[PDB]
Amino acid sequence: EIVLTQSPGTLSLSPGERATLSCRASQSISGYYLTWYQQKPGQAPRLLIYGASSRATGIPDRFSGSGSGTDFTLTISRLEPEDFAVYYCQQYGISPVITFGGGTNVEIKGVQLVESGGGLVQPGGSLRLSCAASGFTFNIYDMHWVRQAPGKGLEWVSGLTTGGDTSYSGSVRGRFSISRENAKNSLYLQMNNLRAGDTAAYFCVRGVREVGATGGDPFYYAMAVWGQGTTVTVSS
Amino acid sequence: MNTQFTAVGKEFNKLERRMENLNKKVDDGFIDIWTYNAELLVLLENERTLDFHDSNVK
Amino acid sequence: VSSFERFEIFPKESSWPNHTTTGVSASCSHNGESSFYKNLLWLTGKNGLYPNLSKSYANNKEKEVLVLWGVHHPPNIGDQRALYHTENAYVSVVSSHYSRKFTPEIAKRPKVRDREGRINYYWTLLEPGDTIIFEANGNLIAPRYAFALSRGFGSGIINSNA
Amino acid sequence: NCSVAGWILGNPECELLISRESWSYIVEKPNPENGTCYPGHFADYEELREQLSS
Ligand SMILES: *[C@@H]1O[C@H](CO)[C@@H](O[C@@H]2O[C@H](CO)[C@@H](O[C@@H]3O[C@H](CO)[C@@H](O)[C@H](O)[C@@H]3O)[C@H](O)[C@H]2NC(C)=O)[C@H](O)[C@H]1NC(C)=O
Ligand SMILES: *[C@@H]1O[C@H](CO)[C@@H](O[C@@H]2O[C@H](CO)[C@@H](O[C@@H]3O[C@H](CO)[C@@H](O)[C@H](O)[C@@H]3O)[C@H](O)[C@H]2NC(C)=O)[C@H](O)[C@H]1NC(C)=O
Ligand SMILES: *[C@@H]1O[C@H](CO)[C@@H](O[C@@H]2O[C@H](CO)[C@@H](O)[C@H](O)[C@H]2NC(C)=O)[C@H](O)[C@H]1NC(C)=O
Ligand SMILES: *[C@@H]1O[C@H](CO)[C@@H](O)[C@H](O)[C@H]1NC(C)=O
Ligand SMILES: *[C@@H]1O[C@H](CO)[C@@H](O)[C@H](O)[C@H]1NC(C)=O
Repeated sequence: EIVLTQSPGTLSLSPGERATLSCRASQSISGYYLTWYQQKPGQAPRLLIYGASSRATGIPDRFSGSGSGTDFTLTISRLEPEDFAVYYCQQYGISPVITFGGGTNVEIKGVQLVESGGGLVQPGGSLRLSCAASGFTFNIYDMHWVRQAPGKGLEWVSGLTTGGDTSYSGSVRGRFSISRENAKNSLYLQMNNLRAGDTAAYFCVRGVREVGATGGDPFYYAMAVWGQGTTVTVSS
Repeated sequence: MNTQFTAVGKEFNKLERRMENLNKKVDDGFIDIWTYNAELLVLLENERTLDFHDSNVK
Repeated sequence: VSSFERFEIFPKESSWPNHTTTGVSASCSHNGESSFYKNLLWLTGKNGLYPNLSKSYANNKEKEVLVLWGVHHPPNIGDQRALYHTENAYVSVVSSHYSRKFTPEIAKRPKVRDREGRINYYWTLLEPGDTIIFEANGNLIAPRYAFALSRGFGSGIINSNA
Repeated sequence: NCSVAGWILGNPECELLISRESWSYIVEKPNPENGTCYPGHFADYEELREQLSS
């Protein structure tokens, strides 16, 4: 899937101000295809906007976007110091590959998952992570493992639909391997042949309602919810 | 007899009860008729066999 | 059966580019991993982009044909608007002899195998020479594979635990 | 040559024959030539034939 380009990766602005942010790609890419996040450093990400117009749950009205085709855009009606944060641009490839913008810092001038096993290995080594679920049906949703270097653009390591169509990146594939358990309400990621590119903080992510189930859950083609992530490192 | 390459059974929902009680009546009718005729035939034929033997010795 | 087999009337590949095909559900599973019936397909839009359809087929094989399809009844509307983007349902499955239309709404129902939703299943025979058409504004289950056959005579059915 | 469709409806190549007020039995061939000149489904062909048995 396509390379994106955010605009700008950081900005510095005053209270009582709008903020226009443009995430645009190589190709023209159809518009209920992106979603938009924030994150405070130390906090996990939070969901804001989807499909270039429409708005998530538990919300004000101020963040609002537009654009189509090659150039998608999220704009902001008012700026506040509680928004001091990095905002992201995450899109579902038709090649079933999430792709990521490189984060956009707003500087303001004057239910759950749980991860398991983050830490150190030797480079060229081998280690596993797990995640585990709480208070939902891990049956339904298409899951994603994700990475992030500190104060860097994200990268999408892997994800899998609940019927087995895997998707990795061509670089990361083969060195990682996943496996899912719905009767367990838990997930696994066995990993080998690990170098400094893997020195980063990872996240387990619940995505997409596949087609059909009972619930008061609708779906988007956004994420459902994140986890808190954990650090992983090679060293010697 | 001629025994066809036969398939007996059927089944129905509960909005077909005309056809259910029919097909029951149908089949039970046939079953009873073969039953009755054949049973009488065994009785009669065995009697006529006894009389055939009795005749031959006489 | 005198002859019976399975073929690919409409390959999943290249039949439906303009509708996302790959969605499945989780009660329909395989070794505790989700799935959906082999012979059929879901269709939904291309990122919330439903165009409406008219497609067709008639026999070239010269044997008789057996065809299956489905009619979607969500348990809630947010699916209906999200997937197909019309509250209106209108499908028209058409042949020479048989033809029928379908215009459902949402009917809430109780949980059954952790499902309130429903898809009512519908089928027909199709002979050599004759055409089938499907027309729709969504809420469909389509054929991936269809059943080629000849007739058979005289064999049948058993229920048995033996 | 006619079908029952061509008979009942008034197909001009089928002789209407209104004088035929009642009769003994119906005569067809198996493969009736003249079905409907403008085609169309004809539901309950069975039922109409059975009612017009006699
Ligand atoms: C094929 O048939 C088998 C046997 O009927 C199905 O498996 C059984 O499905 C029932 C559905 O009620 C399962 O009970 C349920 O279990 C879940 C927890 O997994 C719970 O949430 C429900 O309340 C209910 O208790 C039952 O455990 C399950 N048994 C086994 C051995 O699998 C199976 O689902 C059918 N598969 C298909 C594809 O039709
Ligand atoms: C009553 O039945 C007769 C016999 O079936 C019908 O006549 C035949 O109709 C066929 C229809 O396919 C004719 O073949 C066609 O001929 C035209 C050229 O005229 C051509 O364009 C088609 O591609 C096809 O080849 C056939 O020639 C014709 N034969 C005769 C002797 O008329 C007739 O139409 C029926 N009439 C009614 C009122 O139902
Ligand atoms: C019934 O169908 C036959 C078709 O076999 C018709 O036969 C035709 O008869 C005319 C003379 O009346 C000839 O010119 C044609 O060449 C014949 N065609 C064939 C194929 O034999 C017959 O006329 C029809 N009869 C009625 C009453 O419709
Ligand atoms: C999809 O829509 C486009 C409209 O530009 C058309 O060119 C294409 O053939 C369509 N494909 C299918 C499978 O309907
Ligand atoms: C889809 O249905 C609407 C309903 O009127 C119609 O206007 C439109 O032309 C239809 N499109 C196709 C491709 O059939």
